[PDB]
Amino acid sequence: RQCKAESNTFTGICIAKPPCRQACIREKFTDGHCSKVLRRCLCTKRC
Amino acid sequence: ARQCKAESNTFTGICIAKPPCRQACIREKFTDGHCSKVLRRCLCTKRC
Ligand SMILES: [Cl-]
Repeated sequence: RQCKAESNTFTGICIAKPPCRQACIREKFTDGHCSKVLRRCLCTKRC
Repeated sequence: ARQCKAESNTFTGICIAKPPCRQACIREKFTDGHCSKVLRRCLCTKRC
């Protein structure tokens, strides 16, 4: 399934998706997106 | 370790107390499950 983990490297509030995604790519995930409410950066990968 | 989270595929209704979410999540072959703190979703957890 699609598994998520908060990014270990992304700092600040998650406004834009692209920075979050880039952080998540750098830590071997497939994507990254901002979370629903708290605007955390979630990295996603098939699991 | 690197905990990964995925919303339960079988848990229905809102998630308040851990045990039923944890049961469904183990039943989906995850390691554990817990209620999310804002949206009260049942999130399954496994090492990823
Ligand atoms: Cl249930």
